[PDB]
Amino acid sequence: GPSLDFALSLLRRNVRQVQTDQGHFTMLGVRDRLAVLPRHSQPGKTIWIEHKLVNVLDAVELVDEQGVNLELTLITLDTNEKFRDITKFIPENISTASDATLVINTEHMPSMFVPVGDVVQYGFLNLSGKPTGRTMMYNFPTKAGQCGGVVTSVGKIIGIHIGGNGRQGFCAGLKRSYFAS
Ligand SMILES: C=CC(=O)N(C)Cc1nc(C(F)(F)F)cs1
Repeated sequence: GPSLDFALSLLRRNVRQVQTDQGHFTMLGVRDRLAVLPRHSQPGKTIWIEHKLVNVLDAVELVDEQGVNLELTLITLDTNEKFRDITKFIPENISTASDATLVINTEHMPSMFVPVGDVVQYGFLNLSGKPTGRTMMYNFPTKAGQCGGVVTSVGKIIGIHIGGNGRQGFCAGLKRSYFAS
């Protein structure tokens, strides 16, 4: 319905398949040449995007005001093309949701929509040994959720999927200010 309408349009214009030395990832293009990945993707000076070799001009691993990992990396891409600006769909404060859909798009798992349901505040999480902040939690029963993914609800882009415990999945929450200016 309306939730999936928004998720499909987001896929089309803003969710891309990428590959780093660490594997296959879902990338969210945010605006202009700015995109976001889960930190574990560890982008290098070049990245493969939809089968094309692209230079990474800048990469920033985001931390909070204590320097605690947020498990998000912002990259600026060496390209002329511009992503549709979706920042107005990213809430000012990290937001929970009902009836959320996780959008995964990699070469090996293309255009995959997973109903996850309720997305609940969780906060501090030790993610494979790395203390992490600002997480949310949802049902996601896989041990292979290591490719990122965009958490969406009706008209809102709320998180980047970062990992899980085989029963629940966890996202880094998105706030508009991470992408400002
Ligand atoms: C790293 C991509 C990812 O997230 N993987 C492989 C876990 C998932 N598996 C499914 C399936 F095929 F069981 F439905 C949906 S997401």
